[PDB]
Amino acid sequence: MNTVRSEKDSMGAIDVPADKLWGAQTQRSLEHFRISTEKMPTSLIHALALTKRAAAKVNEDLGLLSEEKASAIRQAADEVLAGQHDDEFPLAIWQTGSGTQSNMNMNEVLANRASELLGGVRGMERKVNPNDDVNKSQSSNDVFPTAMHVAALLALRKQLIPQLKTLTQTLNEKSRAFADIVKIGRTHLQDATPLTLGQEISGWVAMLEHNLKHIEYSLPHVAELALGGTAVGTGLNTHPEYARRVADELAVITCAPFVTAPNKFEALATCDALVQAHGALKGLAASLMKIANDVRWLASGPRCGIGEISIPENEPMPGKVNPTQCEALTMLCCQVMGNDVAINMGGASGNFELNVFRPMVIHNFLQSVRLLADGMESFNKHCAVGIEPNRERINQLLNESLMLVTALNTHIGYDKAAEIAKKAHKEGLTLKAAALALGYLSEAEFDSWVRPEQM
Amino acid sequence: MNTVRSEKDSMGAIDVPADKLWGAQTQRSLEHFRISTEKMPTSLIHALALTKRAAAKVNEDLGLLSEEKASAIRQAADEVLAGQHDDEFPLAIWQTGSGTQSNMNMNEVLANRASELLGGVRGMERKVNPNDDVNKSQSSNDVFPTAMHVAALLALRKQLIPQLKTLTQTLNEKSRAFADIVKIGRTHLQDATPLTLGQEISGWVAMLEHNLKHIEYSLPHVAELALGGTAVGTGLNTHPEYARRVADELAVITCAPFVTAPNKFEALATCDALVQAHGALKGLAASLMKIANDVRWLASGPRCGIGEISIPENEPMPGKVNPTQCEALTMLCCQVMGNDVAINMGGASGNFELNVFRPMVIHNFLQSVRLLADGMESFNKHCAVGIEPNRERINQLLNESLMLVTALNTHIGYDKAAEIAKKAHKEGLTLKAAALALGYLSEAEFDSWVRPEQM
Amino acid sequence: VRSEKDSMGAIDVPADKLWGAQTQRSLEHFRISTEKMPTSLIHALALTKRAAAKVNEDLGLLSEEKASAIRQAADEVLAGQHDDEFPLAIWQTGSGTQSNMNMNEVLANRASELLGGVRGMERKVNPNDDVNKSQSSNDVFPTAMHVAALLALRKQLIPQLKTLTQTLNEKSRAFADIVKIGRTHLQDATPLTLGQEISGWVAMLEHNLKHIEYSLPHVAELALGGTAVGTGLNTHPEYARRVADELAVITCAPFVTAPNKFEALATCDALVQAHGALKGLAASLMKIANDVRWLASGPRCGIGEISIPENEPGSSIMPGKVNPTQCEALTMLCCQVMGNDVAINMGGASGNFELNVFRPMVIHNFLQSVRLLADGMESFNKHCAVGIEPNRERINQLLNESLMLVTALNTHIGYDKAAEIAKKAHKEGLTLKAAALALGYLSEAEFDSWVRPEQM
Amino acid sequence: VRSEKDSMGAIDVPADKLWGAQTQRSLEHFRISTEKMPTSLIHALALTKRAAAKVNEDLGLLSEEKASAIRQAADEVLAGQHDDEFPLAIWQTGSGTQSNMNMNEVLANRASELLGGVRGMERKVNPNDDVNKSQSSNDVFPTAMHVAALLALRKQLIPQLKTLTQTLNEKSRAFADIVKIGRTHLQDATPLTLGQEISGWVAMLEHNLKHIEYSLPHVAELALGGTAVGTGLNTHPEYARRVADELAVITCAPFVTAPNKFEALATCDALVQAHGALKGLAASLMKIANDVRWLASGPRCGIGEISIPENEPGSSIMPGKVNPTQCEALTMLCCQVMGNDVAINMGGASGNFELNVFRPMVIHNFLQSVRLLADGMESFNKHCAVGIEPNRERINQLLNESLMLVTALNTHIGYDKAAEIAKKAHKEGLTLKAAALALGYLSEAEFDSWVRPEQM
Repeated sequence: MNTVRSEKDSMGAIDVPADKLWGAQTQRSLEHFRISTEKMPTSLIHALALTKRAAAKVNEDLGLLSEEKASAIRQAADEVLAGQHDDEFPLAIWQTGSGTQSNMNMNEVLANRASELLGGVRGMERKVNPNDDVNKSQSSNDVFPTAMHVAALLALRKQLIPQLKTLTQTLNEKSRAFADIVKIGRTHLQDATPLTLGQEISGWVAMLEHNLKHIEYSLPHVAELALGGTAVGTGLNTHPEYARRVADELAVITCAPFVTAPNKFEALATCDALVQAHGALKGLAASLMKIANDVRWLASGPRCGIGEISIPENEPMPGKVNPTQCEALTMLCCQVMGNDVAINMGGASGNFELNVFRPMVIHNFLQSVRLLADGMESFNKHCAVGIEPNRERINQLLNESLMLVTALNTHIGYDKAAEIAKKAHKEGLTLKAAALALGYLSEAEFDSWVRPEQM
Repeated sequence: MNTVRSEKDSMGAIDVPADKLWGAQTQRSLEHFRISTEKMPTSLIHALALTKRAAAKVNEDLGLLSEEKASAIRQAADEVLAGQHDDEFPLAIWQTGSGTQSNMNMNEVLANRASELLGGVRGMERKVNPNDDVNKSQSSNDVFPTAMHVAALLALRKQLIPQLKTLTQTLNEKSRAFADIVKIGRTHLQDATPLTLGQEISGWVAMLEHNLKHIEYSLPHVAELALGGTAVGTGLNTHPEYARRVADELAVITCAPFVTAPNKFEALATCDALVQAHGALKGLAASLMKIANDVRWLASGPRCGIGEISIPENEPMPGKVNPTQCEALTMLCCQVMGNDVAINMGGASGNFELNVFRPMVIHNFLQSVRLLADGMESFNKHCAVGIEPNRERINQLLNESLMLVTALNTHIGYDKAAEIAKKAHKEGLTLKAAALALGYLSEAEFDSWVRPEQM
Repeated sequence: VRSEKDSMGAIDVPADKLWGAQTQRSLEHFRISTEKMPTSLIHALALTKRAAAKVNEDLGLLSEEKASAIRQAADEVLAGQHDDEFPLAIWQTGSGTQSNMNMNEVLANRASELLGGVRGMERKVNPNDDVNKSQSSNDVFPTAMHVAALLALRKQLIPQLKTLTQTLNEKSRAFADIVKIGRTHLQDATPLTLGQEISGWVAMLEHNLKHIEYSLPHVAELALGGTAVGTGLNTHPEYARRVADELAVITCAPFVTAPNKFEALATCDALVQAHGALKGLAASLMKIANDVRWLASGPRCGIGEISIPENEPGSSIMPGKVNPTQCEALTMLCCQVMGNDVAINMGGASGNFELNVFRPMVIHNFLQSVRLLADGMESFNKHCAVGIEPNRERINQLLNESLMLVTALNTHIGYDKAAEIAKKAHKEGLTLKAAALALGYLSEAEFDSWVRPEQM
Repeated sequence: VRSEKDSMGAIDVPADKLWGAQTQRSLEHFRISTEKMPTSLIHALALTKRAAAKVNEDLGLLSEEKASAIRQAADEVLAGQHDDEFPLAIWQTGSGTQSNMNMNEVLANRASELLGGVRGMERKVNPNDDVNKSQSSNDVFPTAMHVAALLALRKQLIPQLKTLTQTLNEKSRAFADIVKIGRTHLQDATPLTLGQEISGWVAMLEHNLKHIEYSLPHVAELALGGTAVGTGLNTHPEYARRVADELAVITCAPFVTAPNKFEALATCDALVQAHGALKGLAASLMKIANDVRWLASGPRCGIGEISIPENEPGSSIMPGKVNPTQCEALTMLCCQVMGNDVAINMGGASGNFELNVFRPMVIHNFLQSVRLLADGMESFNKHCAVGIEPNRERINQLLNESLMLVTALNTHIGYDKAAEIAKKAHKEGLTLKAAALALGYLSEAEFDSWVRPEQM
């Protein structure tokens, strides 16, 4: 729409597209921060709306906001949550480090929309004020950190954790099924003593179980909300019960154990909870990286690789099955590792009463949660559930290896066993061929003595 | 549009939305790689089209493609370049590590579109084939790396460099203007010997000039194109003149010094040129980080900070002017540092004949180029061009410092000078007050002897 | 020299040294840089050998004579008697096989002497057959890494963290009544007490402690008993739990046998995770150190709200210039921990099948970070934090110089009017009061009674 | 002990040591970890003092007697006579003030003895007044950093890089005729010669060399002469160029005076950049090392296309198990360089106003990376690369075992038919020929004449 609407702020009047619900400040920012393409994530946008919704409810309970104005704001917020205004937040991540502009973006959209809900119009003659009504008892300084933690905790709890548990269950099932399949071990990439495929996969399982616990230990710190500290953490200009009540309201509507941060100065001056929580994520990224690599190497082939297992072929060189799911997963794992550095740099750069590296920190954090959750979901349904062992290939490899000589020790002694091993290795023979060439035992004895199942 | 079109590939038939120009493979990928929100950058998409356009022209010149089919493909490519099909590439960055799926995405869109251009229809009865016609003489393996370098070089040359030069010119102008303004130096954050504001800004200037040269040194390696190496770099299934001709065509249509890579094995097996080029970028990120910080600290205030300079107030606590432009710039600088780690990890993970961490590498690389270019453009026009010195504040600071005592040495000796310095420091006085209290000189002599302009 | 030998033949080793043929061979094959195994890792490896000897003896696998000799030789390493006996570089075999053999040879040679025997090929104690009994480099090195890591965190890092926290806690309490100007985006903002600001530093350190403590249980899991590939082939069924108990006994740390030996050998997951908590602490310390040095900047042209002890001599003619050296040392080592994290992440992500072979590098970085953080906190504490003092005059001067206090006037005069004097003060370069009085909007008496900074 | 003193008073220093009061005071204030200044940096700092003495003498600022004594003392440091005289930790003042004083005191004390004088407060040469004449820690440390950096890259890193390149170049030439199976996404792909594959490694190293060479000119710029804040206050107008010339003369490296002293003191930009080229080299080496060890995996259940020298002894009963130890050492140090880059980036981005105070940490990481890469290439070269040999039988077995060769049949039989035998071979577990013959689509003679792998 070409038609503009004149809105204004302390700096003056500016044209805003008539069909949009934002105001003067959102428009100024839009024109001042034309940097790249990254905008606020939908999960962050919704957490911002949830925060405003909680503040409105509590402001009402304290008699700071009229029931009508408060219910209108609460209703406009629900529409945002319902995904009806996704097009109303055009601000880039690369804005003011406190996220002030996005806070104002939400204030204006909810003010203009709540006005209409009250039978009013959007624009300078609206019924609900962005600052006085929607931003009542708040500050960008304590609102953005609160929205960051709301989004972070819900994404970990609702997206990440469930997917982690599912993959764990799948691998655990595979572990039990392939428990009797003995295969050759590999240390340093060299042939080593045997182990069952099931024991090897149980390693992947335990890795995932351990990761779940570390992620869980990081949750309580993220559950601490900064809401109530206002500008510098002192809580100047708020009701003494506000902080506690707003945390309770949030916990109630989200069903997540949110609590008000015991120390508001720590809450506003740092992103510590997120720096630490992401530490657990880079840990999971390292574990997934290893699992994905094992999968693609074990499935490499079909003729000139390892080929011990087969994975589902998901897209259309006959046996050439590229491990695409493993490639997407390993790629996003590198991404999480980089995001950690950006997060650490931003987290270590706080100055005095406020850390102003927040949009970047939440941008990286929520991306890692999406990548990990979706990555595990994809890898699980398109690869993990269909992993199958190539029994013929596994057996062939076992029998062609020199690593089984050890079973001859108790029968013919170490020196003769080592001799057979040396002969086979020098002559390019199998242990059985070398053993028979030497005449140290019959084929029947070899077949009876070397049972890889007793490894 | 709910209506589907049945398309098919080696794996079978699949429904594709009737209103879209993609095919069966793009549809399968879409459904298999539902991971996060990152899709191919527009600059990468256009570079892919440019590559296909060059291959078509050359295939024609070699009599491998009919003039009509080749011109149709060339015309469809131009529409992509014109921005008419931005909605035709829905594939995530998190796909097959070779970028095979996006290569196929371009093949199908151009095949279906060129068909229509020839009076034909889109779908299984199209006139132009994705594989046989559009992907003629190519492989995803050598096409994606080529598209990566095309995008990379053009973004550096057309976006990054020009903005760097502009900021440099602005600071250079500011350097000359404030050449006579003496201010107090700061080492370790402590008051130090004086220097002009202009000398201090000249440091920023030289930093930018040096960065320009490093970025320039990285260009020739990025200019090397992999096109012609095909699957493993041997150039199997191509015309002996192909590689050279396709590089010449690209150079001609883009006006960039593109050359065919002397070693195709290095070109396909690694992202080395990009790992190195990004090294120069993380260097510029470090330099910009320092310049931005100096700017915000020097402008901190208005009463309780340093306040030596004033910057343009771009948005609507009277003198409270938040350095938002500096905050956006410092944030994106951390981002570039993280992108470097993700890039290094992907670049070091090649295996044998092909590196399969490409989409992630180009995703991070192009983001850093956008952030740096746009960041400098924004910082320059919304801050750098309006930097002004607070002469009164600067002078006040100079006169209140103990660092000017050194000018008394040649007149009254070191011991008396050091005595005055100690008195002022212990008693919280100014050098002049301490000097007069002691009676070592008159105010007229002090005013004549301590001339900060001769620092 | 002396002549020792192995399967590849003989090689001359300096007679005055206790290491053998394999250590000598490695010394010539891995001549990379100057980094060697740190003492804490050498001790952990010795402790691991000591525990293996006791258990092997208990299981009737080793003779009491040999077992006691091995433990005695091991106690001498812990006592610092053989530091010069471990010359191997960090940059060796990814499994730490070299260092495992270096310990086996040194321990076997010395254990021979202790038994009336001699060092060298005539020795009474066999490095492979005796000292390395029931073990493998694959499960021994990872065990040594966890022992060194858990003990370093418990005995060095945590105590120093607590101490620094107690110190900062005393300071916040002491300065609970000093009101100062707040700063957001580096700009003047609303007031807060110096004590409140310091309490933020305290809360940060307290949170970090619980974070570090959450990483300990995974690091306490030992690989010993997993043997070559994790199966435990060639070990007594009780070996794994017994050696874990023994180690817990002699170190007084809660070590346990890893529930899954495959995960224990194929990865360095516990350290990748534990190090996550450490880089988190590094980010926090960086912020604290920066606040301190910025607040102490000056003496005349900075912020100068606090003073810190001057530890280094200064120029006679330049009194007042006190460089925040401890802050510089701390910020530098913090950048180091961040880099160490990346190196560890890459190694931790690079395991293949049954064994991760990036171990010496991983432990090298991990132990360095613990060392840096522990000593860094101690130094910063004793040489800086304990001596943080406020420059009360400077703090008040800035407080009464800012326009931020105009908010108190709003409750006593219309927003626009209160803002009016603020505009004048700002534009004329006057203070809030001077502007208020000149504008005739109030008297000195009522102004002073309205603008109470101690009431936030 | 001996009693030395400074502005803060006196302090006892061990009599058998040449350092003074400030070094002794720092030794007690900066007790952090175990990292000290590396020899190359100590030498660079001595060289810097040597050059400053000659120039000061030439300008008539220092007496020939004192100037020559200072240079002689400096030559003794280069000769390794005083390594034990520099005990200061890396984790000190961000400007490297301590180490600058450590050198001044050691040099002054020794220069006194050299002049018939004595060490201690009775010395004839003053550390501050003489050895540090016309200088400042602010411009001396950055200069020492560049001297150490440029020389390390030129004398150690580059020669080793070239050598390793020449070796790999010989190998590719030698194996130019050995056809092997290609691998993309880890899957069997079209053929390429072993020599072509190795040529990729060569091209990578050659590109890295030009990249490293592009970073040298910026590192060659010296800060000496900028003095305290970059203005050059208290220096003779020709001092900066003269000392730069002197240094170029004695080191034989192309050092020049930094065009802009403000950029030189306020940043570590040249090293942040130069290190970018180094992490690039680290990424390349990582890939090369991984290819080598994967290609040599086995002996029976891996790829086994090549064999590499067995440098460490092995179990008698386990012949064939040759762990790629040099590859493990190289991959580990590569992860290290990546981490070092992050630490340097953080320090390089943290400068404030006139001086960057994250220097000791930056140079600590930079010199370590050069050290790791240089020694790493040497070790990998002599102990691995020179001995890379192909397992021709294994290579052919895999080649004739893959279905990838069916492409040659297409030109002699319809796509679908050629694909038909491929389907059967794959499904039945047969080879291309066995399937082709069993399907009766051709005879052994014509098959063998059509499938020529040596013709790509």
